Amino acid sequence: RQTNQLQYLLRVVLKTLWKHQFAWPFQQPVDAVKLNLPDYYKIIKTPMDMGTIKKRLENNYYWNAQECIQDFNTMFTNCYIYNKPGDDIVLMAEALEKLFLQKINELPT
Ligand SMILES: COc1ccc(S(=O)(=O)N2CCN(C)CC2)cc1NC(=O)c1[nH]c(C)c2c1CCCCC2=O
Repeated sequence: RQTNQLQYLLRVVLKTLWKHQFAWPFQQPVDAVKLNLPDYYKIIKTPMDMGTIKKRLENNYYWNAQECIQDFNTMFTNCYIYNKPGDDIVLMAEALEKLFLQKINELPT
C-alpha cells in the first residue's frame, strides 16, 4: 500500500507516459555497448529510464512522490546532456517532458 501521490505517479503519470508514441526510447536502460556509445557511462553517472522507475514504483522503493519525480528529471536531463540538441531523441524527450510536467501539476494533494 503506497501514498496517494505515489499511487497516482504510477497509475496516471507513468502509465500515460509509457503509452505515449515517443515512450519507446525510454522504456528500458540505454544499452550503450550494444548501440556503440563508448562515452555514455562516462558522461551519464546515473542512468535512468521509465522501466527502472516503473519497477521502483511497483516495489515501494520510493519514500514519496518527489523521489520519483527526481528519477524522471534525471532521465530527461541525461538525454539532453548526452545528445545533440537537434537529435530526434532530444525532441522526443522534450515532448515527453512537457506531458510529464503537465501531469505533475495535476498531482493530488
Ligand atoms: C538505435 O536506438 C535503439 C535501438 C533499439 C532500442 S531497444 O531498447 O532494443 N528497443 C526499444 C523498444 N522496442 C520495443 C524494441 C527495441 C533502443 C534504442 N535506443 C534508445 O532506447 C535510446 N534511448 C535513449 C534515451 C538514447 C537511446 C539511443 C540514442 C542515444 C542515447 C540515448 O540517449
